[PDB]
Amino acid sequence: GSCKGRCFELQEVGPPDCRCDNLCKSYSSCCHDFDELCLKTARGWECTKDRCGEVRNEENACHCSEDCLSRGDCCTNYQVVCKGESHWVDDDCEEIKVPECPAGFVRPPLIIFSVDGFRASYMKKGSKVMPNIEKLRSCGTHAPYMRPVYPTKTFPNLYTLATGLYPESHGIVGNSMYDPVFDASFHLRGREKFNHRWWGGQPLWITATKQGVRAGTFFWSVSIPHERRILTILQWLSLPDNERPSVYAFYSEQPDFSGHKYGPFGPEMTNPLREIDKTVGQLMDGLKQLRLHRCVNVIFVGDHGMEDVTCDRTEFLSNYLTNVDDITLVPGTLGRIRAKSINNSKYDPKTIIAALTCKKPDQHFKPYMKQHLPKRLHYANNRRIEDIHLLVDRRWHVARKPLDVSGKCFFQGDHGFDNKVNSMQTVFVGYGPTFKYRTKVPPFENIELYNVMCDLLGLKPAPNNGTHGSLNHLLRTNTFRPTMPDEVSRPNYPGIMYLQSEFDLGCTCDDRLHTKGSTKERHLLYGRPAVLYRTSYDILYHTDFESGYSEIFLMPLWTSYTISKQAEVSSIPEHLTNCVRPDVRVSPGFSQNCLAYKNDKQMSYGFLFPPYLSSSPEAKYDAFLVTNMVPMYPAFKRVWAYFQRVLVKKYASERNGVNVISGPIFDYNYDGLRDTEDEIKQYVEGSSIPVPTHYYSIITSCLDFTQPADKCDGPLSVSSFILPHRPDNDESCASSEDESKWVEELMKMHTARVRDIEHLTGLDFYRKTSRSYSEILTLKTYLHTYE
Ligand SMILES: CCc1nc2c(C)cc(N3CCN(CC(=O)N4CC(O)C4)CC3)cn2c1N(C)c1nc(-c2ccc(F)cc2)c(C#N)s1
Ligand SMILES: *[C@@H]1O[C@H](CO)[C@@H](O)[C@H](O)[C@H]1NC(C)=O
Ligand SMILES: [Ca+2]
Ligand code: NA
Ligand SMILES: [Zn+2]
Ligand SMILES: [Zn+2]
Repeated sequence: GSCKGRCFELQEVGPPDCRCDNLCKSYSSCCHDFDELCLKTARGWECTKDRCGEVRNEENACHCSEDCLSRGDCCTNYQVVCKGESHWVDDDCEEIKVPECPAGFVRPPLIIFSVDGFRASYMKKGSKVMPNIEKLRSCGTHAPYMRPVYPTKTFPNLYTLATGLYPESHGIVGNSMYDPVFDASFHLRGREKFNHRWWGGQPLWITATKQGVRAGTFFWSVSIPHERRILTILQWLSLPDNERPSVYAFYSEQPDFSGHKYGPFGPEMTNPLREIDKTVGQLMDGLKQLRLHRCVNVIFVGDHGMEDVTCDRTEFLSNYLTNVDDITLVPGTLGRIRAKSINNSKYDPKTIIAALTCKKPDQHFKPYMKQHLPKRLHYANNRRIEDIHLLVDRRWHVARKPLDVSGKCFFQGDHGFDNKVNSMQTVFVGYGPTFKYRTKVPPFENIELYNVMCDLLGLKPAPNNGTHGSLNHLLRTNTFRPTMPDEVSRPNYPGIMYLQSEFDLGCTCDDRLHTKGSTKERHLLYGRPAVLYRTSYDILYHTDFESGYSEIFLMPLWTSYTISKQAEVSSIPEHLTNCVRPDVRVSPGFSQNCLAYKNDKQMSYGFLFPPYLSSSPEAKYDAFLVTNMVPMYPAFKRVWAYFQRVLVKKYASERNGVNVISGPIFDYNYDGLRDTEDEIKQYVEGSSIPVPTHYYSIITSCLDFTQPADKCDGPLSVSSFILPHRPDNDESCASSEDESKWVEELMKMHTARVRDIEHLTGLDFYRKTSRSYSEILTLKTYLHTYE
């Protein structure tokens, strides 16, 4: 009927009965008077000196009367101009040791101020452009930058913040999407983006509601101005205890729009950032009028950054593919290719990949079968993600035909590139009681934030991709303390059993031995990795390395070893080139056969521990054990040999020694999780030897580089890779030249976290350290970007 006193109501209303909520416009189910009651614009948003001590006029946008505080619907600057109060920004920065909330408040509220396309380097502008945001950043907990998820677009990142999930998990994989099961398209413009079926996981507002914690609107109907959104949140905070929600969200479309139109480094970006700051100023002043400015948790977060991208810097598939009218492309800062129609038979992914692979010297994109995309992107396991994907170089675009892209140039900026690119990095600020005071924190991924916001609201988080405890160093008080998971599979330590005579593996070499002593104290600085799944594996000790050999996979799950700064690098002797010796501690049955590698013309082998960095000539013979070999393509051996021969020593030289934990990964269903035996598709020809899809390497050192890797009492420094086990090096366009030119570039592109490896290996590292477990969780979430 009417929105008499029901403006922006938080309850549900079953059809009919016209609703007056924040989504009534988008479905067009608002009452006739909604606009002339709830969207009042009369006499602006700011109180004036001549409006102070006025009688209540209901038509006014915000009130400047005496009862406005009791009513809880004043203008944000009411007390400042009338009661002679100061702006929140003008006040001296004061530590919030305890939440200062009125009686009735059971928990301190949470305000999420999300800013679309907010570049991390905009904070450099400082108090001159953004005085209010500078105060929040300087006073509360802030990071130099926050890492978004790929693709670095609005919808995937905002819903990643909401759910703590990778876009492939929560299902919003882009602003543009096609689902083959629905046979419908999701777009930035359309009614289909309001359909619930597209949205997966459990966002913060659902988690809160189902645990008895009431939540305000997270979406605002497009035609509700920024000033009204702030006033509506401040009105909700004035509601009684039983009706008042504890979690709110504000979303601004700036400075994205101005970022696209003018560019990141544009002088026209100042005003849009002044505008954002004023909106924040209205909130903080508004909270101060309600006496909630030292009660409420404020998160100032962005979804992504912005890069200099021009229309003249565009690649066209018409200069690669002969028939362009056969494929549908999702163009711009990324590429997703599928068939235009399902009726087409000639459509071959293999031919399209080949045609797009290193054709031009200065090619500004690289084609990938989604399973071959870097694992750190976690962008494959979803039916809305197309098999063919193009990773576009920063500052560049990819279109189907030249006529697709348009005038002189409409856009000078864009986003959606690799999430490790500096220009795509966004902001996080945490102001309030539960957050720390004048505290800088290392950069972290936005996937982690859902866990933190749940902790602020005292909620049990839904199973997500955040490492719970990794952001405990953000908070003054922690409601969750993390615990190491219990080991499921206890290790075996098998002695000498089977004699060289019994081993008929079809092998040859042409040529105590295996004991513990310094093997643990030197080559396990951070303890034995725990196996978190039922499987039979053995602990094998050597003088140079220690490994956890699997009897099911017939190879090590992990191989740990340590190289000092003054460590020697020797060559593989010519008379030990094809040397592969049987391990007396393991049975012939639970061992690889060298015959299988001769039958398989495509598959060679390599060693997890390098013979190159053997302590003595006698110790090098331990490197040629059958329990230290893994199936490897000749193409990959070029990458792995260089790493082991050159780079493993190079790191030890610069990082004053390094501990290396190397091993295989099986992920044929590309879900980023450890494969079971049945899920392995490819084995070595005529054998039960499973072919790893990737090979990982956890390279740990001392943060204080003055101290060596062993005898490091201070914090730890870590870098990790997950190199794809490819039968070719087509990913590397310069693979023709010496390994030094290309191999290192490939590794930095396939950089990874420890958590990424732990998910893919089902292992748990850094179990015996001098560090707190929450500090280790941060070390495990750390990603070396090389930017
Ligand atoms: C481009 C901005 C935007 N536009 C929309 C639109 C049109 C709809 C929309 N949704 C998403 C939620 N969905 C209904 C819903 O409650 N659920 C479907 C799930 O099962 C739970 C459909 C409506 C989110 N939108 C968003 N997003 C992603 C927003 N970000 C947030 C957000 C996310 C995290 C934050 F920390 C703060 C704000 C919003 C919310 N709610 S508004
Ligand atoms: C992300 O979280 C979801 C839900 O817990 C899970 O299904 C998925 O496997 C997780 N991803 C990884 C890489 O662990
Ligand atoms: Ca898997
Ligand atoms: Na090549
Ligand atoms: Zn955005
Ligand atoms: Zn944008």
